Amino acid sequence: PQDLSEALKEATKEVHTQAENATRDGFKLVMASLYHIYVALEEEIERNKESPVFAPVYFPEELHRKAALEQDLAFWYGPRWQEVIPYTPAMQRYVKRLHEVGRTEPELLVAHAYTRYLGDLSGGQVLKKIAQKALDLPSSGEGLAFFTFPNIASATKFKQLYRSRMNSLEMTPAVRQRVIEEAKTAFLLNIQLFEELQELLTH
Repeated sequence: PQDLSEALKEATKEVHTQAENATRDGFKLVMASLYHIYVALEEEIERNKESPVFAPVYFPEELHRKAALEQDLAFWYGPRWQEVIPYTPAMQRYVKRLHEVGRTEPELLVAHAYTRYLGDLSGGQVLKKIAQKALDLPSSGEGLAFFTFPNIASATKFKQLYRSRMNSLEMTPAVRQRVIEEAKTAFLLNIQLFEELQELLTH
């Protein structure tokens, strides 16, 4: 395909089927996981927000997710969530890779921003309404903030604008190859993450 956007989609297809291997305690694990991941991702994004290899996909208001995961994590783990939430080896690895890329090879940062943001944006509605029912919650209205990007009205419109920005990114054939491989790496990290949360909730 032409677009780096189209190339990413294709690559993340033959890899978007794996791991169909996997309750409350589980949702709380995926929420805590996502928090540690977004803290590192968003930290690295800020550090590289003005560089030409990332500036085009810098959308701070539309996509930041740390604050929402914070509201949610306060509801799931309580007022002292920051002390109690877990931080496992698989979470640690995703976080380190995130830091390595942001520090050493920022041109690949777009790979992780895409996997995370566009993945969570279009998959949310599904991953939400679904697991939530099997969750049964009160009438309070907290805990699911992560699934709503308030500053985005049209998911469809935003994705189009986001993909076009990725396509505006000036890169070479070689760099394009690492961006795609890096996208594949992010899927592995996510896959292994769920794998570890499984060998955890079943022991």
